[PDB]
Amino acid sequence: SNEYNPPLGIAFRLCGLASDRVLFSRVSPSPEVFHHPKSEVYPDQWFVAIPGSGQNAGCYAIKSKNTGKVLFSRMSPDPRVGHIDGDGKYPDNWFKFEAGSGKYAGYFRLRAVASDTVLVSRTSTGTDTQVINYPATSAKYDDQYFTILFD
Ligand SMILES: OC[C@H]1O[C@@H](O[C@H]2[C@H](O)[C@@H](O)[C@@H](O)O[C@@H]2CO)[C@H](O)[C@@H](O)[C@H]1O
Ligand SMILES: OC[C@H]1O[C@@H](O[C@H]2[C@H](O)[C@@H](O)[C@@H](O)O[C@@H]2CO)[C@H](O)[C@@H](O)[C@H]1O
Ligand SMILES: OC[C@H]1O[C@@H](O[C@H]2[C@H](O)[C@@H](O)[C@@H](O)O[C@@H]2CO)[C@H](O)[C@@H](O)[C@H]1O
Repeated sequence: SNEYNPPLGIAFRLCGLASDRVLFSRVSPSPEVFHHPKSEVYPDQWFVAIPGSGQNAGCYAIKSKNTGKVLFSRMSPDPRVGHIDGDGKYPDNWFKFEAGSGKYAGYFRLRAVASDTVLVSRTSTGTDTQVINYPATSAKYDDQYFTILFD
């Protein structure tokens, strides 16, 4: 239940509900993977969805149009959230977009099934831990919800 399907063949930004910031992937400067206020649109904020197959049917890899890298989410090693080359070669590259309901209609969590984690974008901690992950089979918070933007 609760599968969300992003559009294919069009780039999008991923904006956090709690943070009003969009994810990004760049090779420089550091940090390479972080988030940015949504009012400022930059080339590192654009991603496409790569459909999965087999046990990953209904999941997607999140591929940067800016670096070519896909996002990952894992419990260890550090860093727990980042990016890596390819088109989803590793299990922790495969996300179920887990559809929200109620106040979260329109939004989804980004659940890395293989690591049992969800992505987080928040402003309630210092910058070193504003973009991170959290166990997926645990409490839900607004900072785990994202939506797709085309501007
Ligand atoms: O889309 C991300 C933009 O980030 C801007 O740099 C940020 C940086 O990420 C942050 O760590 C801090 O230093 O503030 C910077 C300025 O807002 C880049 O300037 C911009 O080009 C984008 O990469
Ligand atoms: O999908 C990500 C994979 O990352 C691999 O670790 C990388 C690490 O992220 C990077 O910083 C550098 O140290 O190279 C490592 C090896 O490619 C993990 O080994 C793999 O299991 C995935 O998590
Ligand atoms: O949705 C993420 C939640 O994170 C919780 O904070 C964690 C934090 O991420 C971790 O680094 C460590 O400090 O443990 C904290 C408590 O589990 C927040 O409590 C919650 O509000 C969300 O932000």
